[PDB]
Amino acid sequence: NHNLHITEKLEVLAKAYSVQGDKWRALGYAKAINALKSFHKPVTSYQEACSIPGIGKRMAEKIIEILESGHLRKLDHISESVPVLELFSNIWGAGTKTAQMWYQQGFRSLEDIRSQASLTTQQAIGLKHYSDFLERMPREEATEIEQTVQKAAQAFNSGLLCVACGSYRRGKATCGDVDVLITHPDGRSHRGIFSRLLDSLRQEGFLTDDLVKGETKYLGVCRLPGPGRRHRRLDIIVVPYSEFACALLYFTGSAHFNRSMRALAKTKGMSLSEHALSTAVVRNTHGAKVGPGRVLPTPTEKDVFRLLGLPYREPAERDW
DNA sequence: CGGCAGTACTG
DNA sequence: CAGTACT
DNA sequence: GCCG
Ligand SMILES: [Mg+2]
Ligand code: NA
Ligand code: NA
Ligand code: NA
Ligand code: NA
Repeated sequence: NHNLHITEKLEVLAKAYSVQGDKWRALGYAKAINALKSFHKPVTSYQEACSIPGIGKRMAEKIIEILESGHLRKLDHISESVPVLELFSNIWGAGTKTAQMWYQQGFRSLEDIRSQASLTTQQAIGLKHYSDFLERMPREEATEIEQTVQKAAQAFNSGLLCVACGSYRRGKATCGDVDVLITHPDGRSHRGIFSRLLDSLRQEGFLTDDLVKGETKYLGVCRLPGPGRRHRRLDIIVVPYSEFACALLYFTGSAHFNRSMRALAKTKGMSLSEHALSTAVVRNTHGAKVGPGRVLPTPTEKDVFRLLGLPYREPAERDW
């Protein structure tokens, strides 16, 4: 990154807007920051600033203040609440609205939350694992977790296919969590497996707590056996084989990659989700779907790219 | 002016 | 529903 | 915040 001296300070403002609930402005900042992180050359002129897609006048104005002054004055006026709101919204299950409410109620520390806050079931689990859930794990450990799930799944039905997606499949050296996709080529045998699979994973103590237990998605907490192990977040999704490619594409991400691909699909009169790529999507002036299109056949990830007019990108080059 | 991705889950 | 979360 |  040729512009750390710029993006480092912009990340601070971005985070501030984010934890305070100003999501669209934070989005703008996030996008400008990626753009600036990707520019070969350091940004040396306002005129060059506006050159970058994702940098407007307001953003160029700021980047010149830093290159001239070495600082950004707006940093000095960020509300004193922001570190506390960040502290609180790093509890899994608590977002900006809950953090703001706890702040308004006078809470300032996790000890305050522990002793005085009303916590949802999910938030109590998040609090219990506060430090662990902020740690990334070695990808070698994500491998062990994926293998644990696969062996438990295969025990019931040999034919079940299990794949660790997310940052793991994008090849990263560390992973925030483990994202396992499960399906079955027969197109039928995936149904109703969660009961048995999850019960199997609790049997000898691997699954330690459940956060979400839906018909298609599980989000929870696991810990491998032995000493020196931390609790890790584990997501599992079970999908029909006909949706495998789009589920794989969604679950591999990155998030910003997914949002860019879906935005592209919308421009082309199409819609892309975890379930399918659809064409002839009828929308309103609000950008929202009011009429459903036709599902297009997408046997492989490459097919999704092709139908969108894009060259195929391996998971490693989706790390946006 | 107004979208900024599209979806699942919780209570 | 609003909130939070997933990529 | 940015952009069509
Ligand atoms: Mg992940
Ligand atoms: Na620009
Ligand atoms: Na949170
Ligand atoms: Na009190
Ligand atoms: Na995940």
